[PDB]
Amino acid sequence: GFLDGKRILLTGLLSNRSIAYGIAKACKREGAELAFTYVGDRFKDRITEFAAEFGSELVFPCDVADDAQIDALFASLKTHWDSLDGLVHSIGFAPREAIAGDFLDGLTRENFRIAHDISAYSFPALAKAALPMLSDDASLLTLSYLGAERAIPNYNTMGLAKAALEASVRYLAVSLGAKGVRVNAISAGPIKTLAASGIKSFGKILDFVESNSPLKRNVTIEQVGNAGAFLLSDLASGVTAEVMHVDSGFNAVVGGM
Amino acid sequence: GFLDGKRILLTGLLSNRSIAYGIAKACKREGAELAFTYVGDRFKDRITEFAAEFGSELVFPCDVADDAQIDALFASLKTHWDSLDGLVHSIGFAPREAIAGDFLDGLTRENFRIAHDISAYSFPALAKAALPMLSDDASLLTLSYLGAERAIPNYNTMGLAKAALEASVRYLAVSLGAKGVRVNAISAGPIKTLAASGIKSFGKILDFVESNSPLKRNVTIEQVGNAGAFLLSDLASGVTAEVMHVDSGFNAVVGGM
Amino acid sequence: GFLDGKRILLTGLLSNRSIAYGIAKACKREGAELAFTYVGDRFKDRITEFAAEFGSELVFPCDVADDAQIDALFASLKTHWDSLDGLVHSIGFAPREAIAGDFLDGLTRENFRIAHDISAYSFPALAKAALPMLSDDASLLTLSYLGAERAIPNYNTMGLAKAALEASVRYLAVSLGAKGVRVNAISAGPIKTLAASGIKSFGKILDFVESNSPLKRNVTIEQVGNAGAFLLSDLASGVTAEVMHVDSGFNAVVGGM
Amino acid sequence: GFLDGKRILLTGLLSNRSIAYGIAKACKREGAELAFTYVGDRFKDRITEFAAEFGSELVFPCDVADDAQIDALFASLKTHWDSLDGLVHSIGFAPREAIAGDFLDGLTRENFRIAHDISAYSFPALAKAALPMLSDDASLLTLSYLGAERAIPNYNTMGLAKAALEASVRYLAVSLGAKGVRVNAISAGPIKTLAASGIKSFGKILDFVESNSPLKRNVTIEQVGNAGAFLLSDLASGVTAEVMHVDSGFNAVVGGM
Ligand SMILES: NC(=O)c1ccc[n+]([C@@H]2O[C@H](COP(=O)([O-])OP(=O)(O)OC[C@H]3O[C@@H](n4cnc5c(N)ncnc54)[C@H](O)[C@@H]3O)[C@@H](O)[C@H]2O)c1
Ligand SMILES: NC(=O)c1ccc[n+]([C@@H]2O[C@H](COP(=O)([O-])OP(=O)(O)OC[C@H]3O[C@@H](n4cnc5c(N)ncnc54)[C@H](O)[C@@H]3O)[C@@H](O)[C@H]2O)c1
Ligand SMILES: NC(=O)c1ccc[n+]([C@@H]2O[C@H](COP(=O)([O-])OP(=O)(O)OC[C@H]3O[C@@H](n4cnc5c(N)ncnc54)[C@H](O)[C@@H]3O)[C@@H](O)[C@H]2O)c1
Ligand SMILES: NC(=O)c1ccc[n+]([C@@H]2O[C@H](COP(=O)([O-])OP(=O)(O)OC[C@H]3O[C@@H](n4cnc5c(N)ncnc54)[C@H](O)[C@@H]3O)[C@@H](O)[C@H]2O)c1
Ligand SMILES: CCc1cc(O)c(Oc2ccccc2F)cc1F
Ligand SMILES: CCc1cc(O)c(Oc2ccccc2F)cc1F
Ligand SMILES: CCc1cc(O)c(Oc2ccccc2F)cc1F
Ligand SMILES: CCc1cc(O)c(Oc2ccccc2F)cc1F
Repeated sequence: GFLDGKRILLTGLLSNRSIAYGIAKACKREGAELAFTYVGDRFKDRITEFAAEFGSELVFPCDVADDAQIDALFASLKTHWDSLDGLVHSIGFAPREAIAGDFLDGLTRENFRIAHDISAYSFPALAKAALPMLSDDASLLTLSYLGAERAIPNYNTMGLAKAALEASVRYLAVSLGAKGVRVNAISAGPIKTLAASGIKSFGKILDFVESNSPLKRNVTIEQVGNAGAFLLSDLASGVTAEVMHVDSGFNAVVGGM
Repeated sequence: GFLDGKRILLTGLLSNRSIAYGIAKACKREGAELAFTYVGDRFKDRITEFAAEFGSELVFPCDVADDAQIDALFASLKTHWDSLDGLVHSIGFAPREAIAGDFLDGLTRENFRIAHDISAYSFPALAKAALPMLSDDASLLTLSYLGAERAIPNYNTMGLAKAALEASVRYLAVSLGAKGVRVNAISAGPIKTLAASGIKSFGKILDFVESNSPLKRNVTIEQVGNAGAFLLSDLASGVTAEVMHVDSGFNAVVGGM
Repeated sequence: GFLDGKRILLTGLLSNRSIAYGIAKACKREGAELAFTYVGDRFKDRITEFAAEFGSELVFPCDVADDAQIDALFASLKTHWDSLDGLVHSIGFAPREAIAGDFLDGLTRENFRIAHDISAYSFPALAKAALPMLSDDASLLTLSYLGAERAIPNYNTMGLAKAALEASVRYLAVSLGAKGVRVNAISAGPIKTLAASGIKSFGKILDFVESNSPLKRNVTIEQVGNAGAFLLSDLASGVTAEVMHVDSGFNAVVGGM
Repeated sequence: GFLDGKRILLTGLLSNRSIAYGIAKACKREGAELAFTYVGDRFKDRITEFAAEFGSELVFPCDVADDAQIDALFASLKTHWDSLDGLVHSIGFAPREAIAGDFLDGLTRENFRIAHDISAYSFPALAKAALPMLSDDASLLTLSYLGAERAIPNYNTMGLAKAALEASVRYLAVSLGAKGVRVNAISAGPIKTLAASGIKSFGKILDFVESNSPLKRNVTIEQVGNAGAFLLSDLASGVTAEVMHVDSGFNAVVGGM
């Protein structure tokens, strides 16, 4: 495949519905070697089995809230991999009151801090910690949502963070770019995942996108996965600092009328 | 003038070079009543001199890092003003290492937290605390920079925060729009202010903009001030969720070639 | 007012619902001297009556399809006005089939050509023709629609033209900028005007914007007029190459959910 | 490869430097069957030599200025291929004066017409003529330049056309999307090609992008080609109405400082 011999580290794999699972599925198909992260202990078993499904024994704990676990992630990884060809940042979090109802009702300094700490900052943080072992033509990838560009109901505080996230894509790309490293994001359309359940009217978003997107259909983790594998590969060696929409074209229209 | 009888609260006035001072001059010229904030105690005297310069006795302390000072700002203001017609958010801060040199060099979890806390969160925080006394056609205004939209050298962590800020503009507009309140931003060009001294090689950006911007000239706080007065006034009652470029058109070109 | 002594030529005044009529009124209110254009002979009486309402006798024919009338427009104006301080391009046209139903169904080489000829080329065409008598800090203004940025139902071929138009703003601004001239556009929200009747299901868009826009209301030509007057004035001297949304914030959200 | 059994029609292949050659080059590698177009007779021999290099005998004349040749193109193709899985629009033209020096100096109603006729209209025009034989999951691709988004020196009238083109991408995606067809564009960075020679100071742009783009390097037709092959394949079935930047990240920075 077009990722032969590339070693890629995936975060955010939580279930077989997770976006990170779809990307994983595609990277494996195209010849990648995979390593995974998890947060919390009880999940050690499930992720090790996910890793086993993809022919990997390489699983590491990493709660991006802790500086210690981040540094420790790549110290451990260096003992297995001399270098890293790809990193996928598929992580997001917000206190549910901060992603439900009115934007201001759930706005607190503490909810703001956490959403940005976990959903935005953690990406260049992981980039910084991996830099000592990144290959010369490595590729970093994160996941964003249209909610950064425009105000979407219920997304609220999470839209602020993703705007910061998409900005870090551009700044990371400049910083790591001279070395030949690429940094991009996929702005995925709505997909039913564990995190999605935290969004109050998620079901309303799904039907609307299915109805109004140019392709008249929602996206799948297979579609996001192929797009991700592409950006992680040398096929996209001319592409960096990009926010690519894989949302059946929804971002480019005004639907509902 | 076109702000007659409008009561506007101004933050971020620190010197006669500050952007908030330019807006203040224009608002007063157009007939507004002004109130000002300061941070720290030692600054209590200077802002009063500036406040008197605009025919005002209304000064209140507000370090937007402290939840308490924010709430007290509008409780104290409420004893003087029945309602609030305009709010100007002219606040910015980042640890200087986070706005100097390489993006990752100055990237630390704590630098990220602070820049976003002060430069982004503080805007909707002030909006939420002010909400009880905002008029039907009140107008909130914040200041941004092109560094949120594209990667500009040295702007670094502040670019991430400014991206969140511009996103908060949109979500604020949706939340407060139903009540009739408008929320906008000016993406201002480079102005040599106290804050400007914190961005290393600020001088090259000024030279570059003066040379390559369509109008072949940098902008002034007089110009940004007039632009602010427009947005705070009933002249712009059809304008909300907007990021207005006041940078002699620089954002719209690829200069240097 | 803030247009004292400014001489402004307004095109596209056809009725008291026209956007150009709202702009004229705001410009007159703020102290400008006005001149108007019309297309065809029959309309000569109609515009002359409109010009009198604004204390003007300066009316000139100009069908922008004809190169001759454009050059002749500013030859005639020159005999009355030594210089021109503002020019408003409120012109648009396309065969109705090209702005009805499906995009491809109404696509013909000729429909494409005309839409772009009248709605796009005529703006920089008039700019070029006016330059010999434009003042040092003159201001050019055109009207666009969100249909340039994103695909809107039934707008179709007109969306292509508006994208060219918004591009012409940027290239014009660089071209005319060294002289000190500013060039901007207003992206107006839906307004019930004569041109509006050519957009099938215009009413559906009106209802949708009123329901989903942040301010929960459609805009008026008075709001667009004040915004236009601002951009034409020296209050906006730091503003060029800008496409400013005056649409109650509709552009910044994903409505319907 | 990942384009096995897909039949793709390529336009705009003129030399071994052409962008269309890089795409052809990638599509064949990935298992596609190719057919090509040429314009003028004199080039008939040359393109057949190219088509043979990619194992094809299918070559057809098509000057996209003539409605007749467009219709005839897909009539002839229909005799060899029952269906079409891919269409590549790699076509552009403008009078040399309209892409040289000042924007207004080279502006004529006629130069404008030609640039928009060939570089913009010709794309959805070909899409429409192909529609009767497009596969259900076929994929259309065009080439654009950053000059549509921002004002670039010397690009001038061509930037307007490319802006209309990028809009036609969005409206096409909606029109053809219900059928399952995808429409995208690649906004390519500078490539030294035959068309490139029409832009004064092409080299000045090359030097600047290599110096300021995040990857500190210009792009190649191989890189644009792989990106093109991706979008034409079912790997990007979740991607439509997209303008993908393949320019080493240049669009995302403010360079020169
Ligand atoms: N599913 C969608 O509709 C959708 C759409 C657009 C973007 N996204 C983005 O995709 C990414 C993945 O979300 P998903 O929908 O695939 O869901 P998911 O809920 O299965 O995954 C979210 C992941 O975040 C991880 N995470 C949360 N807090 C963490 C922390 N402190 N440290 C480490 N990991 C932490 C969890 O372990 C989990 O695997 C997120 O960034 C989300 O914003 C999702
Ligand atoms: N100067 C420029 O070129 C420029 C360009 C674009 C945007 N901006 C933005 O304009 C705004 C004002 O900057 P300026 O250039 O006028 O500068 P200035 O340095 O004179 O003012 C900055 C203000 O921030 C305030 N501030 C900092 N930390 C604070 C805190 N914790 N709590 C409360 N207030 C705090 C200071 O009191 C000061 O009044 C900022 O938001 C800045 O991002 C500036
Ligand atoms: N009404 C809206 O909802 C709306 C929204 C966004 C933008 N606009 C823009 O507003 C402008 C028109 O304002 P309006 O829509 O209120 O309409 P209007 O119908 O009153 O004006 C359209 C004008 O175009 C002029 N015109 C048409 N063909 C012409 C030609 N060949 N030569 C010269 N003039 C010609 C007509 O004389 C008329 O005055 C257009 O540029 C249109 O794109 C309108
Ligand atoms: N070269 C670059 O740096 C660059 C960058 C961005 C976008 N582009 C776009 O890429 C496309 C191809 O350009 P290129 O640089 O690969 O160059 P190229 O000059 O080799 O190809 C241009 C093609 O246009 C075709 N063409 C022109 N007029 C035509 C007509 N009337 N009918 C049919 N075909 C016609 C020619 O056959 C030729 O193959 C163009 O659309 C151009 O806008 C080029
Ligand atoms: C609306 C589509 C969408 C976007 C997400 O970022 C998303 O992921 C999160 C949402 C809120 C908080 C944390 C997330 F990871 C889930 C989702 F369904
Ligand atoms: C355009 C250059 C520029 C941008 C700013 O946002 C700016 O304002 C700040 C930047 C960093 C930290 C605090 C600021 F107020 C100052 C300045 F000179
Ligand atoms: C949908 C909102 C809208 C936008 C226009 O550009 C508009 O103006 C025109 C539309 C089609 C043809 C000519 C026009 F001036 C009218 C209108 F109602
Ligand atoms: C500056 C990058 C660039 C863009 C083009 O569209 C391009 O192709 C053309 C340029 C002008 C006129 C017709 C073209 F096809 C060549 C080129 F070098």
